[PDB]
Amino acid sequence: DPILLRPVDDLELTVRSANCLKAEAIHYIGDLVQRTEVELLKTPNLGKKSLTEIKDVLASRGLSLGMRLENWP
Amino acid sequence: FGIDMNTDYTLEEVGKQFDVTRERIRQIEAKALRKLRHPSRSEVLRSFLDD
Repeated sequence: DPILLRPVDDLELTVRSANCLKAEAIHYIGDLVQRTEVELLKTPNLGKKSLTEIKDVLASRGLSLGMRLENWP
Repeated sequence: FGIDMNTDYTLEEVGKQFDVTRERIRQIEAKALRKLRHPSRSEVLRSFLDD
C-alpha cells in the first residue's frame, strides 16, 4: 500500500481520538494499524466509544489491527 | 455563497435566521470548510481546480 505515510486527518476522526493520536504522535497510516485494541487503549482519555471510532474508521477502508509492518521508513 | 439562491447572505444574515451572533456561524463555516479540506473528501474537487 503506497498511501500509508499520510498524517492525522486522512481518516476524518474526532478531536478525542485526534488529540489522543497527536499525544501518541501517531499520524502515519502504517503505525496506526500496527497495534491492536488494548494496545491502542492504554493511553489516557480514550475508551470503548473511541474504540468504536477506531473500528469504524478502519472498517471504512477495510484494513485492521495487525499490520505490524517494518522497514518503515 | 449563492448556491441555488440568489445571494450570498452575510455573516449576521445567516446568523439572523438561526439567532446566532455571527460568531458560531463563522466558526461552523470554518469548521465545514476545514471539513472539506481533507483528502478523500476533496478528491473530486481538487481535480476541479486548474492546476
